[PDB]
Amino acid sequence: RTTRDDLINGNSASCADVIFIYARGSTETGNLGTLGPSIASNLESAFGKDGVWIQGVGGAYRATLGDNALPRGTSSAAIREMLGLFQQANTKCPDATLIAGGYAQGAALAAASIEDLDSAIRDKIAGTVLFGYTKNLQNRGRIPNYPADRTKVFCNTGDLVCTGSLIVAAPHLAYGPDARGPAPEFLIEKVRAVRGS
Repeated sequence: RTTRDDLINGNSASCADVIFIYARGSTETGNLGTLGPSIASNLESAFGKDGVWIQGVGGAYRATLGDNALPRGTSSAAIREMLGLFQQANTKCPDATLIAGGYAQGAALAAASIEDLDSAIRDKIAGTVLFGYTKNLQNRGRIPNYPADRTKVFCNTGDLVCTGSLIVAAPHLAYGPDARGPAPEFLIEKVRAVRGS
């Protein structure tokens, strides 16, 4: 439901083929928040419960509203936490295909983490979905150092965080349909394009 620590809890001797690392939005609960459980259930339907590990970014990522105003749209401590989870996935399960996602501050966190990641681990992330991407205008709809064909951004018309503001208006809270359908569809397509483990 809102807390999933499948990578931290998982046995290295029985690695999943696909590991999904997700960062929630500001003030959201657990480590998956409101959109992460919907994506997780559809990934489990596609790959099976034993085939995919879902891992939320918890620990030092507090998802504090005020940190949206920091230079990279989140805190340095939060970036260190998500970088550490990508490094743990790479170490624990070197043949797993990775996929990533984030909502709002969590989408800025996923973009900052992927930009800073060692290239050999970044290149294993077959697809990344970003909802309400707070650095959408600034980064021109891209994640630095990461290919456009592996990125999908969901930015609603009238969600002001997609157009360079930090104001929260009603379209920012309307990504439920996307998390239920097109975002898992994109992630499953990008994993099957390369394959699994």
